[PDB]
Amino acid sequence: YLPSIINDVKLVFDPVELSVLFCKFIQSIPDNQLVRQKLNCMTKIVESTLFRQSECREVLLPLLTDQLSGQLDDNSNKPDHEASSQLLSNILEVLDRKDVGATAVHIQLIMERLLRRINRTVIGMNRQSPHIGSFVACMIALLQQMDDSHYSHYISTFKTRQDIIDFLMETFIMFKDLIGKNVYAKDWMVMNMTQNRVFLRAINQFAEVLTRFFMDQASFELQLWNNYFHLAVAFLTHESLQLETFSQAKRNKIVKKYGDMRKEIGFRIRDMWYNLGPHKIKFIPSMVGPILEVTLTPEVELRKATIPIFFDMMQCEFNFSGNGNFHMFENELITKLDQEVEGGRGDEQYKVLLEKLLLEHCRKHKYLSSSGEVFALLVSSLLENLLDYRTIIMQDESKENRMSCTVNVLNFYKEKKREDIYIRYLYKLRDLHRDCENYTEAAYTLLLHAELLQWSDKPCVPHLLQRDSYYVYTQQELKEKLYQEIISYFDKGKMWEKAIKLSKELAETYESKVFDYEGLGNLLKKRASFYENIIKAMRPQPEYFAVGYY
Amino acid sequence: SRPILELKEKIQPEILELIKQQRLNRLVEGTCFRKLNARRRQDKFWYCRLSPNHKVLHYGDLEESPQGEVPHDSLQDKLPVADIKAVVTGKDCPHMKEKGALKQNKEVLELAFSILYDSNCQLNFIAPDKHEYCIWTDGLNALLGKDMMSDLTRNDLDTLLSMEIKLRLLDLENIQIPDAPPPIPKEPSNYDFVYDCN
Amino acid sequence: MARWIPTKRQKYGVAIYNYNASQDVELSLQIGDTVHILEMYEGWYRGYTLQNKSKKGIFPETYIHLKEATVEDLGQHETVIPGELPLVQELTSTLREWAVIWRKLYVNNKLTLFRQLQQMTYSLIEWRSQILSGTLPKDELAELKKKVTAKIDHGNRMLGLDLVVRDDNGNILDPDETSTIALFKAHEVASKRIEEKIQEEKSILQNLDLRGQSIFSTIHTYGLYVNFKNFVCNIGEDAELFMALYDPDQSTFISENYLIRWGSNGMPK
Repeated sequence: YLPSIINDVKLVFDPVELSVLFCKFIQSIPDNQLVRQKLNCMTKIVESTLFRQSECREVLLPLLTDQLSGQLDDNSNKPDHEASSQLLSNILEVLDRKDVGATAVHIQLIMERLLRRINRTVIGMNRQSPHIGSFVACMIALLQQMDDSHYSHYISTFKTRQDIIDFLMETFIMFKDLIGKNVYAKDWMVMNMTQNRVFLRAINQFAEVLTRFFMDQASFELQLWNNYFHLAVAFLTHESLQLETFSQAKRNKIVKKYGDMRKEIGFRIRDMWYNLGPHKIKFIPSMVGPILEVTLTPEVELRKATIPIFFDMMQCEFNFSGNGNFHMFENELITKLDQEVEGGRGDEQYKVLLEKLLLEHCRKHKYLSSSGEVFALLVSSLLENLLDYRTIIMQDESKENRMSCTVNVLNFYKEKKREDIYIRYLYKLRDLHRDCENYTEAAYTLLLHAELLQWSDKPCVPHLLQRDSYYVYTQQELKEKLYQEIISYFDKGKMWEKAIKLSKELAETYESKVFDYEGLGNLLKKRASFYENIIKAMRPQPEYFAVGYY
Repeated sequence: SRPILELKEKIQPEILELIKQQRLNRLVEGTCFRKLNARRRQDKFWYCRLSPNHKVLHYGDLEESPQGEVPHDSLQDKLPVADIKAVVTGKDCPHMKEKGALKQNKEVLELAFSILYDSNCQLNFIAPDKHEYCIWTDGLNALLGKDMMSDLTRNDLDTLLSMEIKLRLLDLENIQIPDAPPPIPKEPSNYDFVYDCN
Repeated sequence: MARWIPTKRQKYGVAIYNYNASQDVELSLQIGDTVHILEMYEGWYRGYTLQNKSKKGIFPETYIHLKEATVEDLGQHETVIPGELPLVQELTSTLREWAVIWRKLYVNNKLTLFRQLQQMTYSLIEWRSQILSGTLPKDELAELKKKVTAKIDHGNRMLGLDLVVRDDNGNILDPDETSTIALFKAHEVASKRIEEKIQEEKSILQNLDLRGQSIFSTIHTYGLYVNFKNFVCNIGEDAELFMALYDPDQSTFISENYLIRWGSNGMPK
């Protein structure tokens, strides 16, 4: 109730005397008494009489900052989470008022005195179910009210570079864990969009700080760009044409009100990538893939601006091509391209534009760009293959067509010898056949995989190490597991001749290399069962028809 | 509302084709249909599913399934859509004229519908009640590409057409439509647009 | 056709009936074909149509109900009353999307919500029509605004449509990047509306007493209306009927006695 008087008390008293008197009374509170009540008190306090600020804001706040920074982390912040959020929200709102008075420098002070604090909070305040959204709102409000000149004022001008580095790391990971796994019901679309704008502003500022304190002028400690670009790309990975499409005005509404965020984001990333300069090569192979999907964005323009970066990347390798060529580039390129296109992202015009731009770029350049031209021809062949595959998959949905096209792509990969994705589609087809219980065909496929292996003991390539389980797996052991499964299939596949055939080699391997005679015994038990089946039971003969497509 | 009614019914077809495609969806999702005289341990319920291609019908003596259609190879997955002469509804059904053990009572008079095919084979089927009976007949005539025979279909026609025309008369609020169309001002024959196109 | 001049005082290109297809760029133009005309002729108008905002059509001036107004109704003071017209345009777009999801509805066995959408639609369109006039009292204005906002946001909520804010004065001020935190609290106000009406769907759409409790928790004064029809008694003399509310538990009356005089003829005196 002491706050309840402050309005008319001000109306008949000196303002700053009231300010200092209340400040003194509040600081006089012992640090473990009615924290909830005192926070409510200062909430009502900052509510009124703060419509005028020049005499009190600067002096009432410091105590407020002090108790809120104690509220940052004293390990007793559980009850006062919401209370602190309430305080911060209300005061920030009051600050946003324009008629109340000039506060830009005061905003600077608030930055200096709570920004790191609240970022620390949210980085710790990490569980979604509580009112974390309140803290998010507070901090985005801060950043929106904030100024870029203010941004660089102190946050750029901290102590030793390691502190600012760690701060920047935390900031970026926090941004990623916000953009990823968002905090809103996805129905607060306006709020989501606003959050996107403020995040844009902040990451812009942190881009210039990277340019000015972590470019070549920082001769080393130049790793972050991994994290930074990851954050940027992830932020570039929502709010897309279809979402924009749900109402026809939806595109128009957001464009009029906000335009194409993705446009600016991609352009920014493009120019800063160019700014990376010498470190591009020291930075290519990891980050190659992270730019395809943004290139694969359904729009037109920033795509136009983005494909050239692929040529920039291959050229950067050409600078490093003293040892080889962009093989290490194009391998990851092809891989990620594969997962993305099969994911159902690109478009025909996309591949056309790719061919056009890359060929045009390489014409300007030398022999290595001619090799790149032929590899881009390869790329376009891949793309048309994948488009055909996906269109048929979405079109007919008849398992037969699915097998047809997946075999098509498998043959193409076998032709292109890119064996890992080859195996991936092999397993795809195996899944298909298991769905159709075509145990024979499944066994043939799985064999075709196992054919790649050797009874050698060294696992030579982890490419054959698939995603079903991933650890040492000597080529021997993996081959053994494969043969076990295949024999099982052939057994329930009711076709035992090949079963016995393969049992023979497996027993040979057992006896000659592993000497596990127990496996010998079980295997030969199975083989005897096989021979019994063959001689004993009878199997129907399947009719074979010829089909004439005309 | 004379220009209103003329304009309303004159832009007809969209609602009609929407209704028909809805009927198509209904036929494809189908249900367990009703047989004849399924008393002595005979499956009265059995699903009749239309192909997503809407060219074959997945039906047969399926079991008493209360869940409805099961997606699989029905006892016969083909009904020749391209040659169906018609479906007889009511007394035209020869099974209704049966006077032996397949006597359908007069209570299935509006559940009698038999698909005509092979010029001698018929599919004397029964619907659980009237609305879906009319629905299936509507779906068949949609495959036949002619008018509908569901009262609910005419209901939908009138109601949705009324909704659409009602949501168009918003521009013409506080305005009147001359029943005689407004006279056409003489367009100058020159097409030399002083201002540029687009 | 010649002499076209760009202007924005023709946003409301209003047809009369299905236009003749005389132009190579015109058709049986719909009644609601509000077209963003770009170029104006004296007797004709060519410009973008609502149906295709990338394609023109030369359209008779006699056929156009010319309206100088634009999407803004206050610069030219087109408002029948300020702070309400934004609401009508937004609800028109809202009815557009209602129609689209309606299209999507019949093709699905969402018929229950489909008919509840029908009756929502009828309520909303009649409210729209009744507020087409500015005759209502300001309390009626506010109440209409609030309830139609509730209903439209309800339509949004079961249909998984996004949310709007700024309850009053057009639902537009809040989305105008005025602040951040007010945006927040408005969003949670809306979410509170969402939760209220979703939990009360099973309360009102099924039961009928929880609604009475909720409504009566907002007001305090009530009046029991009684309409006497006929007195049926064998007295034969002048009778005074003292009908009043009574508390049998408290053994006392609750309302003052309303004296009714009854004649000796069977008829009230």
